Amino acid sequence: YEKIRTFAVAIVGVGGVGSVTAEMLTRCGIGKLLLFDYDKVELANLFFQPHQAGLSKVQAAEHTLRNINPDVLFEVHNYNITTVENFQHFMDRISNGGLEEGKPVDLVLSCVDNFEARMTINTACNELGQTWMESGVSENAVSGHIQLIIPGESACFACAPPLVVAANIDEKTCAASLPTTMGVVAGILVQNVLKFLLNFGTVSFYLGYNAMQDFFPTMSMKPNPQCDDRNCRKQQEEYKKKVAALEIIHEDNEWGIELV
Amino acid sequence: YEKIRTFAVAIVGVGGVGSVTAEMLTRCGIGKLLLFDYDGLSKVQAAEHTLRNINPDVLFEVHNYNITTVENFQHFMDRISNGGLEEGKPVDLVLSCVDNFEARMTINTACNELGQTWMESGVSENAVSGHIQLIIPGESACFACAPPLVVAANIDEKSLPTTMGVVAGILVQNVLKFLLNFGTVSFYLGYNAMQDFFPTMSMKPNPQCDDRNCRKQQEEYKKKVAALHEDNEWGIELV
Amino acid sequence: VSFKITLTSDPRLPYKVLSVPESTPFTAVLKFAAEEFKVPAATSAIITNDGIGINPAQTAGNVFLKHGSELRIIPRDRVG
Amino acid sequence: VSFKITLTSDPRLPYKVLSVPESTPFTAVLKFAAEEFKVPAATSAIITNDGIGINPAQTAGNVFLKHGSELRIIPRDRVG
Ligand SMILES: [Zn+2]
Ligand SMILES: [Zn+2]
Repeated sequence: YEKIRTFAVAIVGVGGVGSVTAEMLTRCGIGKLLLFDYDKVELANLFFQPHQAGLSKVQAAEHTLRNINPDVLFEVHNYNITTVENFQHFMDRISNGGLEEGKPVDLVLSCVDNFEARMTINTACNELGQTWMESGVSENAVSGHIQLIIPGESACFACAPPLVVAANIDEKTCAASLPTTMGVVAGILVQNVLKFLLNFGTVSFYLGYNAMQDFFPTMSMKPNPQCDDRNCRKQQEEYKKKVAALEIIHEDNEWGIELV
Repeated sequence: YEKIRTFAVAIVGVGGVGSVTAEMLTRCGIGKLLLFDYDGLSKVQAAEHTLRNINPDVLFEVHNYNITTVENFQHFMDRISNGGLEEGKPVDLVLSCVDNFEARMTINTACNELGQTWMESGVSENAVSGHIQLIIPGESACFACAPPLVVAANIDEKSLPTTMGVVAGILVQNVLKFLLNFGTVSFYLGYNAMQDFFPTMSMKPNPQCDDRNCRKQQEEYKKKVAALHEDNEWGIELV
Repeated sequence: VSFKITLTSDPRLPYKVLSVPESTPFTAVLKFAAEEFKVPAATSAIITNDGIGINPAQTAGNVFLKHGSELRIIPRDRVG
Repeated sequence: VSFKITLTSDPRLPYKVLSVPESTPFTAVLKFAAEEFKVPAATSAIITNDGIGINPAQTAGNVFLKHGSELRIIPRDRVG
């Protein structure tokens, strides 16, 4: 429904997953997208065209998407959100860059390719109490997932850190099927966006994709009461407070068929 | 791998599902795509212009005609049989991304006659559902093996972008698993978007299928089958 | 006379038991079952427990005799 | 202490039982279990049966005491 036009979604990372995700939401008639990325488009490493090489991914994406649907509003920022100056600007725009300026975005989507930037988004979202969806694809394209983080209500990304985040190892490490796996993940990502914003069907808190065996596990991960992120813990406190204070028409039946 | 460049894929229907599917295979470096659809340019020509810009090294053969008419049916079969990467060889796969049962039945009829493997895809009207299906004629169920009520009963046929992208993606993934021999190819994979439920099945041929070529293919298949820790410092024990 | 018809596309695999006269075309049983499941009749198909497709243009009596009571509706999604 | 560790991303939900000294950092248990499942250790995370996320930077003894034996590895897919 045209409720979709009343919502704003921020997308961080407009590479494989995010560029498809942006296209899908644009085609759905989302009120507004906010796009955040720093890389350029390259002939080396989905969505972009060759003649766009050397443009910033966010500008290139904006140029294409505006023409696909002229009624969608776009705000784009070509910067690295993990630097100290840009972090504050990032939070400002999550808080005020909604469909109506001065209101927050309805959702942030993480389509970045590294844990550092996931941790940055997580840190912002926990401070702001902003709901977000995280997405990812494995290195070998065999696997991917989406996850819904409502800070305080479901697990944040620091609640269950991967070994490298937990163990403080520096991030220090394409397959033909990468573009396809990215498309599947983007599609289930956006489907979850719509279910969430429009309140139809069941929103997944977690949905995996194992492309080898076509296995799509769902689960719902709960917040870690001892999560490293102190704003996660504070959100958990606020959530608990908030919870404590809040047919069949058969056109014809000629043949006498009986429901037993 | 660069095995992908040695293959040809026919796509019938370049609307929502087929256009994404054509794009994914173009980006993958497929050797050749054959596009069939029926309507200033035609949908297949528009699709070809976009795809050629994306990857100039993919070969394209496009046909703007309705495959269900008597003349075009023979040309369709001709091209499935001879329009592979090397002319005179068949395509490696046909994909159905059409929007109607008539055209699925035509593709089915051609594939059963030729013994051509194909994948079928679809999306529901309300975007709530979709699927993909592998038809190897004689080995798995053909489309006529389990006809929908309207086909069986001889009645004339008389959020979407997201569901189409999921179905196209899982479709292509199956294509690559099939052509490149990695993972497990699904014979059937559904998608229920309301509940995120993705059931797999492997549907077998109907021995009394209306398609007599399906039956003969089943005979030939049965015959063919009848012819044959760098460290462990902490003492952790696997119990 | 009686079939247990399962909806394959719903993770709860719900089922309906339908008692039917032997002369009833099974196309009407299918429709009736699709209506009970609130899925579209026109695009539904029917398979057995072994996953063998069934052409529903035959009598309920014959479907019963050839395949028994345990049948399964699958969607045949039409758009592309 | 003993843990039953289930791989969530494989439809067979296979599991491994690991007996470990209490003082072992649970990071080494996770790695050991990822290796047994032939999935990458670096990107794996660990949760309980209720789906409560666990920071594995603590002892096996404390993991056991706070969460018991039944734990679940999840991938943390890194590319986007
Ligand atoms: Zn947390
Ligand atoms: Zn058949």
